[PDB]
Amino acid sequence: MISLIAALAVDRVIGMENAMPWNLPADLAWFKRNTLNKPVIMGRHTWESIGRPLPGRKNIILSSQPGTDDRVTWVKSVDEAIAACGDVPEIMVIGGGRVYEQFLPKAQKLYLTHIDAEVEGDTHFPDYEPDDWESVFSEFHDADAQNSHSYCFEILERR
Amino acid sequence: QVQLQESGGGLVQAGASLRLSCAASERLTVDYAIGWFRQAPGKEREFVAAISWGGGLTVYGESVEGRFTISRDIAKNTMNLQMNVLRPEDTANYYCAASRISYRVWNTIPYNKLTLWGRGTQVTVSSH
Ligand SMILES: Nc1nc(=O)c2nc(CNc3ccc(C(=O)N[C@@H](CCC(=O)O)C(=O)O)cc3)cnc2[nH]1
Repeated sequence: MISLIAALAVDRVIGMENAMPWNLPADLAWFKRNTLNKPVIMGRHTWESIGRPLPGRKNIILSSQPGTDDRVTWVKSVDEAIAACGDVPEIMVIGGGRVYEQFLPKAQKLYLTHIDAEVEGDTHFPDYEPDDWESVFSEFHDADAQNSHSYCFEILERR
Repeated sequence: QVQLQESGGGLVQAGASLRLSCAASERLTVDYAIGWFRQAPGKEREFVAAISWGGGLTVYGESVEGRFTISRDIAKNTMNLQMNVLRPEDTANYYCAASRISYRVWNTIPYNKLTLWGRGTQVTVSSH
């Protein structure tokens, strides 16, 4: 099964860590918890942002251009990316925008963090059609000393 | 490529302050971070401070936390490092860098993974 995991500001705005105004160590912990020991598929800008492989996960980078780092697996198409994951219970797609758009129709699960922040940006999480999904988990947290904004973890499953 | 141009280095006494600046020749995009590393004679280069260009969020090396403050101005396309309560062991060549690597990772990333670098500015702090 294929899942997407993303952090969304108001109006579904998303972006690279350097672009976004929030600091949410609790969300990073949520991301790690839900991706550890699973393959992760990301686009090239997301790879450039993390700077090194995510530990404890098979790192697969989807790009039309040749790889430039032999520490990770490079693929040129959605089908190649899925094949590179082999036989696993769950594949985690970790963005960014174009990658989310390419995998959404194949996905059966979404892990979303809804952040209470208004952010200017051109990149958005794809319009998922809410009535096609069932909300199976929701957990709200206020901002605190460590976390800059309030946020809500949600898991949705495709009907 | 975009050039990183450093200024502000000099010689001051222990306990003084000094302000370094790094101006990028072309406007940075929101996905970049910009920051400082330093290298003292005979020592390995080490991380000092970084700020995300879009978010304006900061991180510091353990040896300068509390004493140094990094900031950036979007309009002037410049970043500044205000260095206070300087110590002799802060003496080094200071280098500005920029990269798409998340600012949060700069305290542990190998410095050569950053592809944009200034040429270095000397900071000397003397107890004499
Ligand atoms: N809920 C959610 N939050 C995110 O921040 C997120 N980020 C991406 C893409 N960018 C990133 C950036 C950094 C790390 C990261 O550093 N993860 C660490 C945890 C924190 C740390 O140790 O530095 C990890 O091991 O997972 C992961 C994804 C994709 N989906 C997301 N989904």
